[PDB]
Amino acid sequence: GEIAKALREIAKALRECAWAHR
Amino acid sequence: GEIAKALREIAKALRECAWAHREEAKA
Amino acid sequence: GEIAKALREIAKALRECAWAHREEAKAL
Amino acid sequence: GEIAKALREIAKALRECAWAHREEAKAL
Amino acid sequence: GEIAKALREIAKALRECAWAHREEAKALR
Amino acid sequence: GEIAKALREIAKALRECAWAHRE
Amino acid sequence: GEIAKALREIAKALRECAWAHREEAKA
Repeated sequence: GEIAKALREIAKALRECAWAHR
Repeated sequence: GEIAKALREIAKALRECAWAHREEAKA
Repeated sequence: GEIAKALREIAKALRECAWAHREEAKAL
Repeated sequence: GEIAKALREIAKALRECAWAHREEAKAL
Repeated sequence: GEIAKALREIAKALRECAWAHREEAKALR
Repeated sequence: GEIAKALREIAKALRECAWAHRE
Repeated sequence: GEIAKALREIAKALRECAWAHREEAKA
C-alpha cells in the first residue's frame, strides 16, 4: 500500500538522520 | 492519496533534518 | 482532509527543525 | 477528530524542538 | 481512542526531546 | 491494536532520543 | 499488518537515532 510505502520512506530518512551522526 | 502524499512530505523534511546534521558534523 | 492537513503541519515543523539546526551548525 | 488533534499536538511539539535549537543558535 | 492516545504519547515524548535539547545545550555552557 | 502498539513503540524510542541528550 | 510493520521500522530507526546521539555526546 502507498501509506505503508511512505511510512517506510520515513523510517529510511530517520536512518539517514542516525547515519548523519556518523 | 493525500495522506500518503503528506507522509512523503514528512520523509522529505526528515531528509532535510539529515542534511542539516551532516552540515553540523562538517562545521 | 484534516488528518492530511495535520500531517503536512508535522512536515512543516520538521522543516522548521532542519532550519534551526542549520543555524546551530552555522553558529558553531 | 481526535486523531487529527493529536497529530497537530505532535507538530506543536516539533515546533518546540525547533525553538530549542533556535535558542541555542542565538546563544552559540 | 487508543491510536489517538498513542499519538499524544508521541507528542509528549517530543516535548521531552525539546526539553532535553535545551538542557544539553546549556550543560555545554 | 497492532497500530497503536507500534505508535507507543515510536513514543518509547523518542523517549530514548531524549534520554540520550540527558545522558 | 504492513502499516504496523512500517511503524515498527520507524521506531527502530529512532532507536538508532538515540544510539547515534548518545555516542556523539560521549565522543
